[PDB]
Amino acid sequence: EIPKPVAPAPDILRCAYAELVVTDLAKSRNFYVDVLGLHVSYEDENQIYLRSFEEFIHHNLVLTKGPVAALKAMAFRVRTPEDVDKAEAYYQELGCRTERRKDGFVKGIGDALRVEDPLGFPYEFFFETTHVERLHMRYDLYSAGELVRLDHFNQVTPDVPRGRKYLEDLGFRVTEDIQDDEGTTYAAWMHRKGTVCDTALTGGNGPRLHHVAFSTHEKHNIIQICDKMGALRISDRIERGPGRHGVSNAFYLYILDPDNHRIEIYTQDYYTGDPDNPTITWNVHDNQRRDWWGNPVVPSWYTEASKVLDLDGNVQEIIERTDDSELEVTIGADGFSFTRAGDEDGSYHGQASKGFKLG
Amino acid sequence: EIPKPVAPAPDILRCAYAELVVTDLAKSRNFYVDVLGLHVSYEDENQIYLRSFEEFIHHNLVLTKGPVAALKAMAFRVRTPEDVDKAEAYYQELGCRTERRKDGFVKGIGDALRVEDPLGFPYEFFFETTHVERLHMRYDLYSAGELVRLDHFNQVTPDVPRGRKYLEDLGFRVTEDIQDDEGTTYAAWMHRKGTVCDTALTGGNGPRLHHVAFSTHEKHNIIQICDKMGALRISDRIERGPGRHGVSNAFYLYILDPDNHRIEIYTQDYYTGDPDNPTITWNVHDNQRRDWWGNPVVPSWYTEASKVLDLDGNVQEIIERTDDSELEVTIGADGFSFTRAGDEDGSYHGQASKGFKLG
Amino acid sequence: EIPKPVAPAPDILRCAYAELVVTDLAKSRNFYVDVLGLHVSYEDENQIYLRSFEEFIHHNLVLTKGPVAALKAMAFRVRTPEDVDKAEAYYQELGCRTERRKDGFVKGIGDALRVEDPLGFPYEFFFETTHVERLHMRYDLYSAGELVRLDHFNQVTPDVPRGRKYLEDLGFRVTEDIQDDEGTTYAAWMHRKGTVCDTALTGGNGPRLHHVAFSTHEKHNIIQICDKMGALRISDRIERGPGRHGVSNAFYLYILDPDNHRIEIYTQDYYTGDPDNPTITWNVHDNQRRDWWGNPVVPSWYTEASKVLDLDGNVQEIIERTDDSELEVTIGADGFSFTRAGDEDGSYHGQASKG
Amino acid sequence: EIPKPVAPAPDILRCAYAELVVTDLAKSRNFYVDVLGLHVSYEDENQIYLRSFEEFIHHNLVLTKGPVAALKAMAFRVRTPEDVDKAEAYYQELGCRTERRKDGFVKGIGDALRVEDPLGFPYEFFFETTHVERLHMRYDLYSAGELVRLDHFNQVTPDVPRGRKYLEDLGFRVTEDIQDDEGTTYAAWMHRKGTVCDTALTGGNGPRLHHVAFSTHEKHNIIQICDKMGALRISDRIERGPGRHGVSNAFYLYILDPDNHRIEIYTQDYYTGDPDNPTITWNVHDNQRRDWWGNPVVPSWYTEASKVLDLDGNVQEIIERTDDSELEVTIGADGFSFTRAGDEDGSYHGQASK
Ligand SMILES: [Ca+2]
Ligand SMILES: [Cl-]
Ligand SMILES: [Cl-]
Ligand SMILES: [Cl-]
Ligand SMILES: [Cl-]
Ligand SMILES: [Fe+2]
Ligand SMILES: [Fe+2]
Ligand SMILES: [Fe+2]
Ligand SMILES: [Fe+2]
Repeated sequence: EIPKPVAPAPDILRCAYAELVVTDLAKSRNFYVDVLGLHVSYEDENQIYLRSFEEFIHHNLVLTKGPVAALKAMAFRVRTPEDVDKAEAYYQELGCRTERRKDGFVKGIGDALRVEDPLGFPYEFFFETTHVERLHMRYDLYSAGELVRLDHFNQVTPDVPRGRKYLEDLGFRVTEDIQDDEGTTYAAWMHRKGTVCDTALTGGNGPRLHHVAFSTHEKHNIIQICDKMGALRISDRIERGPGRHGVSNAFYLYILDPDNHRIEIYTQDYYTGDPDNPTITWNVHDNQRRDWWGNPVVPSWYTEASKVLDLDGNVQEIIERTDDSELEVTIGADGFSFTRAGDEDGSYHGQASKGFKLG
Repeated sequence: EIPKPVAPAPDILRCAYAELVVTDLAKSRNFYVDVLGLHVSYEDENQIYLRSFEEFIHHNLVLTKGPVAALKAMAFRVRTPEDVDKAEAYYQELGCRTERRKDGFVKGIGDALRVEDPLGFPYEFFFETTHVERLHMRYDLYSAGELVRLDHFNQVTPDVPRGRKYLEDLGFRVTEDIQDDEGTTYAAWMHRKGTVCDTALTGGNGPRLHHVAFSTHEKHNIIQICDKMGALRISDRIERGPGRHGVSNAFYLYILDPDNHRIEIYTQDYYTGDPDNPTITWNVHDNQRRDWWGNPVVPSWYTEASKVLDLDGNVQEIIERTDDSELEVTIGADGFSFTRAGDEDGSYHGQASKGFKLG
Repeated sequence: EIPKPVAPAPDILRCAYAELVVTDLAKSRNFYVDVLGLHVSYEDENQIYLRSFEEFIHHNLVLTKGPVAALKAMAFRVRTPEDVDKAEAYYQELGCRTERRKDGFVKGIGDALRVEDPLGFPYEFFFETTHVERLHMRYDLYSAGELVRLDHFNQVTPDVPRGRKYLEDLGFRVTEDIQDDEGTTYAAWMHRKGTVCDTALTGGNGPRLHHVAFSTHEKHNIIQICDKMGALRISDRIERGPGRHGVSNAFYLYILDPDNHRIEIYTQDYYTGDPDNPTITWNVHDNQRRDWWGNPVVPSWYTEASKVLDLDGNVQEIIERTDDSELEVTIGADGFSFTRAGDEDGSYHGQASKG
Repeated sequence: EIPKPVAPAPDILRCAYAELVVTDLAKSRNFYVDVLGLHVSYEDENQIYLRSFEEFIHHNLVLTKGPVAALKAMAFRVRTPEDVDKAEAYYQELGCRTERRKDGFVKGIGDALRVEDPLGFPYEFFFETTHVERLHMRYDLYSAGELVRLDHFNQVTPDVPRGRKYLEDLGFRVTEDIQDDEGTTYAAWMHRKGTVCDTALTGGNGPRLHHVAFSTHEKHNIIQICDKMGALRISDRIERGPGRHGVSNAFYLYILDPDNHRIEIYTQDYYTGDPDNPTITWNVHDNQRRDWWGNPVVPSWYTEASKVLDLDGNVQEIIERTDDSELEVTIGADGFSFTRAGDEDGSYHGQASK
């Protein structure tokens, strides 16, 4: 269990960017720029720096060429320069490996701290960043599938309560979670910026990065991403969706980049900024908790996720989840889910909803 | 093969309404009025007459209480009173049983002809109908999920080419179809009114009624239907979707009424009214043909459909399809689909797409 | 009155394309292709052939460079090759000038008949056309403002009843109109393809072309055209809208091309294909008849319209409307409009709505 | 100037509700419930309490029957119970009239402070509120025009700089404003919750309440409100729009309730939560600043606004703006605007646009 430091937590504003390692920079560029329409802030033979339509900081995504595709850093902006020092003192008191660079780890970020956090995740904290042209009224550039904001990260970790307590001490507040009647926690969402989440924990073998999520303005923007992927004859890279989430109430889609990094496209969750924001707990067997329309969750969504790196750029070793598996207890041969609690009609036993079993 | 009559075909305008027999009238009313928001033109203890938002004829759907749920009639409006005479002559020459009622079979329809057509389907032809208030600008009534039009029927019949030729002689033109490279036709869509279809043929055991389709204005209206079904905790009645079709290019959803009658909600197909409108043929193994995004087609979609009645009100005997089954050749044990023709990557062998197998 | 021929009317399917004369081919290209996202079927130094996202015929719009900006032809497609024969006999019986070309007037159209119709408009009738790739599922090309179909034309003509009867004899059915309680007709809409219109008559000095209309799938696609025009700092080419029409019930926008040819963007009208489709009549003083939300109609919308050419490429002389003017009776100095019939509250006297 | 108190500012979360006095409660209920679809949290013969689709606090709007239509209180939720004490000490130091009710002024609110603020506006600060069913997934109730969140207030005040500095001291940050080259400020928008605003200042005679704004999910929801008003033959109560704002980038509509209280419907502004969020200044003569599509702003939008009440429930006397008028410099007889700066083509002189 992770103790609460005596040192004050840094004041975290929001998720700000991820740095993903990618194996073929040109094919990743085709996906993020040509298919998804993200905006280039800088690029060279080694890296592509990308931002969403409404962003003013330098980037939301950095694609770094390297030998092994993986999450290199998930970065949170903090409220003041001094909060970077606070983060350093906090993680040092946790006994975590830290690395400070006064001039940043990536272009367009200044003074920055990277840490191997207690769950094995590479986090960055920074304040200083190079401001760029905010493209939010550049409707001459606007795509039918325009990605407007970075919304959140989602992390796979074997012990959700242990992770949750740690993120609570860091100032994140839980908005929604998924549990069962026998006291197991399968997932939790938690926030700083007043949306449903900034980062989220998914119970599973880890550390691994489940996804990075971008917003659109409207639902039709997400439908267009699907339609465009069908036109490009890359519908096999649509993993799951589109749907309505139970948890978050957002309209969603999950797609896969060329190195199998999962991207969620997301819109229209709700305000969580009040400090007594009501938490919402879903039962793991509730077949409307993940897709509100009861569509089945593809098993890859539960099993696959990206490697993460340590601060030397080596892959973090995986620790196996010992708590019950969400896949197994819902859609596996011994699983079940319901539409109405207590009702056998519209319940599924040993298979997924809507007439499928696991492939 | 069904011979082309010497008598001229009636001039058919469009699909106009269906009469469905339902077992529990109040339950069916709850589905079509309270859930789906159709507008009541008349009701009593035995029948409910319903219309869409933009209709000016009396009704698009009649629900009739009876002991065995079934399609009782699928009704087409014809251009002139004299076309009802033409229909009668045409079907008599085809050797079909016909019944003519000067004052209609249902309220709000006048002179009408019902026939047992050569595929065993109960068709009605009429011109005369009581006009009602067209609600197309009654935005004080407009629901977030509003059904604006009746769009089409879809019929299950064992021999698609045989039915297709008959419908072409009756003046329907095929807009799209699904075939393989071995001479088999699995489905065809055909129209009079200048949309992708007024009726359609789906290969399988029949006669059965696959579905009735209603349109919305926008994609978000279909999303709202799903969202409402979730809120009402009847997401188990969402069979398939929502999705983008390959065939038709429409956004779509399939739901199931209380007697398992299938209803499609549909929007934004394209204009077919030119007489040389290009006919689109999709290969049965193309995994974007039914769902453009590659989502799997649930097996119930292929296997389940509604009984149809003869003119005496008895269920028509089902004739088994002997041609290859779309289910079997795509998602069955010896099935195959592709995302990209000739590419093994994104292809599926003996299972469905997106990680699923047949339950 | 224009007499009804003995000769059978051609079977007309739909409005199919317009040929517009433009003065600067590059500026017009920039409008129609870069701003509006229409798709190029063919172009050379003299002409650009454009189509909408869902079209399979060769084009919906031909831009032709010339000295005087004008409508050169409004073309309708007919059901069969023999319908072009029918059209020719029909207009000859009306004593109209016709010209027939077995290989088309423009690329991608085969046997075609052009006429100076009894209202002074250049109609084309054709069947044969070169099929192209239908781009209806090319979502890799789809724009946030995508124009998906050609929907209709709208014509300015001084005597609407006279024009109406002629179009009815040709097989068009009136769907909606605007009249007053004094026997005047101000506008009418009429159709072949089963939407609210294929062509429409606006009462005014004419012959002039009021607009050409293109459809989008959704209302947000029209919003995006406005948003883009703001970003391009060309919001002054937004004439009117966006709005909901009373007449047609469609969501709409009117914008102006570089030669002031007016383009409507339109979506979500209703099905008119039944032969007893109920005709809807609006009173001219009903302030919800043109914009359902009661937004005022700018005077330029009533006064400005494009010249049309005769078959020699010369401008048609404009004949003055003597019937009452829609502008004058609604928003002129002695104009009137109401929100609720018989209610003084929400009525406007001698001025337009909303202040 | 309004001096900065030494006492700490209350930590304000967001705009939370407005209490509007209405003269005919049944007519007002018809507008807010039957036309606009707000959800009833409580009602009796004297008041109706209403909330938006995604709200969990007791209400976002209280309609109170009374003799004179006016804003009675604009209420902000604060972060903790002790922030109500800080608010009291803060306004007391400012020299303002205050009133504290430990059991609230309206149902469903607990310990609350109302103040006559330095600009003459009745502000309320509270933490405690009765939680209700959050209806955010009640799609069985969802209307085609659904109002999903209370978004902000907009105040008319004569001296925008004076009010801006006061609100900045209270922790609001300016996100956008409208100025001219001669140094006049005509309006400013400022936030606590990380949208473009929680309250906004419009230059004019005041104190008056310009509008209260509610959000929808999508732009079609706003279109529907207009369409419904047409069907109900009350299109005369659509004042301005629908449009795209320059300021805020939001899609918008303005409508008038039965007492002429102005309601904005609003969607899809942008994130402002970072402390160095770039502030955007528009020139008053830019015809895309208010409606991005260059549609003209009707004069009523500039000249009409709601009375506000003092703590005794009497109407606050109005102080006339002495700075230049946005109406006069853009659409009045000596006014002008441009589409492109420096370009006479697309410019308007002594008239509005279009
Ligand atoms: Ca084969
Ligand atoms: Cl999920
Ligand atoms: Cl399908
Ligand atoms: Cl109009
Ligand atoms: Cl504004
Ligand atoms: Fe997520
Ligand atoms: Fe269908
Ligand atoms: Fe038009
Ligand atoms: Fe506002």
